Amino acid sequence: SHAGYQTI
Amino acid sequence: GLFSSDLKKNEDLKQMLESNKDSAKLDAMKRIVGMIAKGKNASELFPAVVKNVASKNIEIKKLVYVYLVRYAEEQQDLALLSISTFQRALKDPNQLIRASALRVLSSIRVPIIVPIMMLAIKEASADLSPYVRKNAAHAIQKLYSLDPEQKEMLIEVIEKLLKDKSTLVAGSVVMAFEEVCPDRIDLIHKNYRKLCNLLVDVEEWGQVVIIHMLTRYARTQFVSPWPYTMDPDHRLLIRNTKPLLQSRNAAVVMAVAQLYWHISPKSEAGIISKSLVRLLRSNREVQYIVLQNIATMSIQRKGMFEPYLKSFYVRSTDPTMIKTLKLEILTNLANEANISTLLREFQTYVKSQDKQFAAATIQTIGRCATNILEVTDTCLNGLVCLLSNRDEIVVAESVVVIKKLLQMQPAQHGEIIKHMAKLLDSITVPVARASILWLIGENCERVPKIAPDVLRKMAKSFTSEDDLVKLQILNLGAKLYLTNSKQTKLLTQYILNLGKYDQNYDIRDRTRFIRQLIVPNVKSGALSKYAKKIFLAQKPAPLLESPFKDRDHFQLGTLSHTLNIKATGYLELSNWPEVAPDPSVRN
Amino acid sequence: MIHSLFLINCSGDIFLEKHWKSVVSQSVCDYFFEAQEKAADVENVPPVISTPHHYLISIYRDKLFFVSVIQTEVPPLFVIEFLHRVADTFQDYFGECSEAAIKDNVVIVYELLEEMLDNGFPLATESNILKELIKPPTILRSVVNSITGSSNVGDTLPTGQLSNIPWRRAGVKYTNNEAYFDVVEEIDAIIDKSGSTVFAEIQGVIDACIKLSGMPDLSLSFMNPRLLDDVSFHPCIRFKRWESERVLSFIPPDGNFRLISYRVSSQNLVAIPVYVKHSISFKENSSCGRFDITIGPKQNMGKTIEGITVTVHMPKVVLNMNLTPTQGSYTFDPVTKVLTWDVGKITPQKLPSLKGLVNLQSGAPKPEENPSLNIQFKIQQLAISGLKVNRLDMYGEKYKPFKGVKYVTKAGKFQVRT
Amino acid sequence: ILIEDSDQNLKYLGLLAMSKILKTHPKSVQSHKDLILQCLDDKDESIRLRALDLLYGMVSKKNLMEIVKKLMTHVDKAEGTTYRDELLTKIIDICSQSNYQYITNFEWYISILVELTRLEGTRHGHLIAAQMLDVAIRVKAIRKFAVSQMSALLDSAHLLASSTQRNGICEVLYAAAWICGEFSEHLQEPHHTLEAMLRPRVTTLPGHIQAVYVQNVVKLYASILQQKEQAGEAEGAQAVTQLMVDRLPQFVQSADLEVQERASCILQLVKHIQKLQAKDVPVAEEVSALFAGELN
Amino acid sequence: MIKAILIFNNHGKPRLSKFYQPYSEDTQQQIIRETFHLVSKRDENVCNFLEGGLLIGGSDNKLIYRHYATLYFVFCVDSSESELGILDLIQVFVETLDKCFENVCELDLIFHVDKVHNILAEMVMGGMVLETNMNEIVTQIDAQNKLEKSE
Repeated sequence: SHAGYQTI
Repeated sequence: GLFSSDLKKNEDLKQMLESNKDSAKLDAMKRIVGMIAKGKNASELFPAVVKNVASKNIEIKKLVYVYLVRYAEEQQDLALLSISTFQRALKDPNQLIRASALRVLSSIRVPIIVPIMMLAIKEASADLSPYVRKNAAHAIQKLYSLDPEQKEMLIEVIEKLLKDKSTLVAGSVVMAFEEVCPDRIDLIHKNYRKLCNLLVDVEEWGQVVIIHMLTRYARTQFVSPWPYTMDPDHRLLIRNTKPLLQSRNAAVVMAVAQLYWHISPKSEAGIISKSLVRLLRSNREVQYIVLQNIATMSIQRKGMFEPYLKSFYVRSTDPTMIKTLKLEILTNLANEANISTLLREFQTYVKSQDKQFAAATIQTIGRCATNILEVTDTCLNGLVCLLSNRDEIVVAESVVVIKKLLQMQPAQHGEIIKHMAKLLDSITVPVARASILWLIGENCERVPKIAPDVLRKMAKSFTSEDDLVKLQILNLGAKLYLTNSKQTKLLTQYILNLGKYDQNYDIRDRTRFIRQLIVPNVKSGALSKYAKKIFLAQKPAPLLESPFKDRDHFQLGTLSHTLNIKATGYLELSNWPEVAPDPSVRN
Repeated sequence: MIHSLFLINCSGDIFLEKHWKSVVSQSVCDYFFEAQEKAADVENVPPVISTPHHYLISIYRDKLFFVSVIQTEVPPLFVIEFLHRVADTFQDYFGECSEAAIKDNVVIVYELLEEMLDNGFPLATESNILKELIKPPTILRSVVNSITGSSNVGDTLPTGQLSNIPWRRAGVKYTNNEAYFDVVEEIDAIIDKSGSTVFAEIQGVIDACIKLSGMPDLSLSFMNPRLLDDVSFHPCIRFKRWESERVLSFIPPDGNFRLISYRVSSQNLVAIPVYVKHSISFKENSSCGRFDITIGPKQNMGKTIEGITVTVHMPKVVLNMNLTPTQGSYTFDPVTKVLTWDVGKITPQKLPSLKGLVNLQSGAPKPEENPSLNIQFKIQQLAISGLKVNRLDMYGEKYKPFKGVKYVTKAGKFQVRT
Repeated sequence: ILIEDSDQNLKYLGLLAMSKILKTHPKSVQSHKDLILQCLDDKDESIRLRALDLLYGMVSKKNLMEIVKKLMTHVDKAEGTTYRDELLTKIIDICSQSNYQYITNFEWYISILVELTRLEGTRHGHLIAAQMLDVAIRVKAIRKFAVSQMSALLDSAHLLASSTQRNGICEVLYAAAWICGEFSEHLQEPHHTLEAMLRPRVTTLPGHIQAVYVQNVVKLYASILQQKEQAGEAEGAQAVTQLMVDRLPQFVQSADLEVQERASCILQLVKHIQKLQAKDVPVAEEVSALFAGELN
Repeated sequence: MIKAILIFNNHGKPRLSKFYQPYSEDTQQQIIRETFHLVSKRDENVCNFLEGGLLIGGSDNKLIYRHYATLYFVFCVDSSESELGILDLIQVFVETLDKCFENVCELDLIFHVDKVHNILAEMVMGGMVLETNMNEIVTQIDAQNKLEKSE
């Protein structure tokens, strides 16, 4: 689920 | 339960209710609730169900409560059996349970237990848990609806509850106030200050209710701000509500808008329209209501919607009723600084697949034409071009609007009438048919070579025409008679003879009236000598005013203006006091 | 406020009957049915209908009508938001408000309604509290219930109910501490026949999924907050700090959560990622005409435009269509005259189009306008407004959670004239 | 026995067969009239409709009014707009069959008809209005009665005007006004009658209703003008004229072309009337002549 | 006599379709849809004796129906049939289904429809009533079941 999100 | 007789199955349910197995009881109750949800008559199970009201299985307890709510009003005697369970539950250390008991108890619509419920309410106010107190507020409301005579005591209880600093309680308490004793403002004065300060800390639904109440009293404590200095308390009210405007709850936003619309200084209140626009970004059901409010406002404060004009453009996906509301808003916002844009857009709108909308659009164009005289020549030209459109509704509607334009501007437009005379052959819609005839009559002296031909055509069709048309035939004929009896009196007589036997007595009444008036007779006196003045009297131009002008007395945001009806329970707003009431009462 | 509630399917059937103040006759629904019949579409059914003794407030949603019955004056939006919220709750517990979901979970939804509405007044309204009052119908839980006899109804008022942070639960922990942010923008645009921009604005909304242990105090800030205006705020947000610091400080609720919404000012020209070339020929009274549409990229910011769908409502003169798509899928409904073209995504090597002839009704006249175009599309990894988040900070907790955010722009109310 | 059973399927069939008997031997069927009335209390409207048909066949001068009282009782308690429209229609058809063959007391009939005007929401108010006119016109003997009842209906227009729908409640006013104007000689307070007609609320009525009102109003004015000029109350007549001066300017702005049309020509007439009365001219004779031309 | 016997749920989905009078497949489907709208829209308190549809060949015919839960049972018969007698026959048909399926349920209509048809065939042959004796119809049904089990 963590895939696809921009690290912030 | 299975594929069998319902009666037998209900008896099996009774067995389950009597059975010592909890799962049997659960099964039965779930089946029973299902029947309740389906609107089935499970009342025959009442004496069997009630026995499990004392069950220790909390899941069952909830199911039982549902059942009791649904049928206790009918089986009032049987319902009495559940009373002690509730009474004991009300003494339980678990306040969730106490509250639940309180609610259920109050929901039992049996007159016998009123004394009981009363006592329970009083104790509930003394519960000390805010959770229960919230429920107590609802209990008050409930009892009131079941027994109005207890109002005095209920008021005393509310008065007590109003002193509660908890924001989890006050909301419901205010609601109860409105439900029970909305006129007892003397109970609130002292509480205004914290109501204002704590409003932002109140749960969204409570906030809505509170604000409506606040506006209603504000109009008695304060005097219209629109030198006038602002009362610190007035200022408090407004400055505290300010931030609420950005709430996610549309109802809250509307409530805020209401406040400023009816209370805030007219030079300041303009800001709320910005938010009112963002409400149009939400669900359509909301938008419908919002648009009604916008339109209501726009009829007075056009400048509040002005800068957002394009946002009111109609999309083809909009429902007809939505398209209509937006159209009205645009109408009110039309002016000489933007009419050229609007007309282009309107021209497009006229060609919409939604003929109902297009018809309304045509009417709107006519309305804005009367509003802006400067563009009426072009309005007319476009409108006239629509007469060539193959669609019957489109043309018929434009005919009517043209008529209105000619009433506004009775200039030399005989060429339009000439065209209308030809159109009449194809016009089906009676209203337009009559309208054409009327225009012919109004300017028959400008088209005297055409009118008599139209006349005899209509005379032949008279019996098949609409009664409205027939009346125009009569009036037309009367004018033609008075000005040219030497060529038309025969046909006039025929028409009079037709009216003479027509079943619609209204026509006959008009017929005898006219006949006596225009036809020379035994008593042809002074008034008959003025028949030509009567029929050739110059008529005044029509006033195409917007319908929202009739909603000025309704409070903006209430059901009543969305209906345009003084809806049940609607309270009317007070007028601004000449002077403000003694301020220290609010201290 | 509310006396009763009827759940009505668009079919005209009643599925869920509720009564709070008294029993309302089902015959009251005939006034709705009449109005439904008078309207040419469920979308055009008046949300407010007056009957001799009752006021009907209703919401159309997902093929269902939520028809409430009220006998006294109640602010329409109060009711509408409430009912709408109920439907949202059903989506939370059963994936979506559907008649199937209702008939399969009758007891549960019946119970939910009893908790949410108390004698016509709002009671259980906050999701996270309600989630604890009544456990969601997890099949695993139902197994446990049949084994242990456990209830779905709690017996302890959730502590958060009496806290100063009512929008969330207390004592909730995660081993996988994480928080997801989703910046979604929608382009609202009106394009005329010439392809000129008539009207446009950007509608944005930021959602989030919070799986952070305890009571973390989040602080969200932007690199360019000046582009935000007319921003809505969920009550959990410390508005004052938004005003004085321009910082979104708050302790968020658990799980699925909408934080804010905003508008991008018209002062900045809204980039339009898609252009449309078009031509539809209608010879009056002809047995056929011509259809030609081309979809292409415009201000796509170097990103891929995907999930593209074109919907057109044709006039009664149209009987059928002879069209050949370059990709995706051409279909046409001759019953309702609806043209639907699944475009898919745009590859610059060849732009997508749909072209051929139109089968028209011979003897029927040509339409005065061509139907407007409703076009859907999505661009991932792109906030068309250029909105960019500066920082996401957390206070009060000690762990270092996964922090992630997405930026995506989708078609909003995007319609083209022709 | 079949009718007395609980099974609606055979109950219907029994009634159907009963109709077959009614058609040739109604003299025996009449004995079950009460039963048939009781049948209306079922839920299946096809039964209830069949019962109404049977009641139609069983109505005579010896039981019309009685059956009607029960029919009314039923429609009063009955729910369902279209059901009520049907009940109304049937009541009307039943009592009107063969030119009101079984009604000897039309005073009664009209008061019943008045009660039927209270059936809020009906789509056949114009039907009722037609019946109102038919009887008031035909049954000369009770016109005074009809006038008094219709004048009451006209006062009640502030409630009747709550529904301005085509063929709805407001159609009652169409008939009421027409009668009161034509039979104005049976008014006890024609001044009041006019004042009711002059109420601002009238502007919210359907165009054709307003048209009826202004036509009857000037007839009513002709009557009161004659009353006062006959009496010699010239100043009374001046007040009457002044009322016309102060009311027609409101109507001329009506959206309905014909209302504003009639209002305009009326006002022009009023202008001449004011001038002629200022010149001591007994214009009521000439004015009344405009209405005297038709009695039926 | 009997033109067709249809069984379908409250969504118009079929559970049994047996025609006696020849119709095209599309006509048959349409008859079912027509019937569905004509029957499923009727209230529980509506007379079970309805007029016939038009796709079947004319409204002179009748639609005799009975329903419970979510299932509808419709007997399309002609104008000369006894609506009352039919209804009686409908119920005893159901009684047979219970006797043979130890309480018939939707799942038997769904997964055992072949036997439902076998039973039905014993009840009605070619639109004509084949058997009215409920114990005899079960007897013959089981006689066939025994034959099948035997070899």
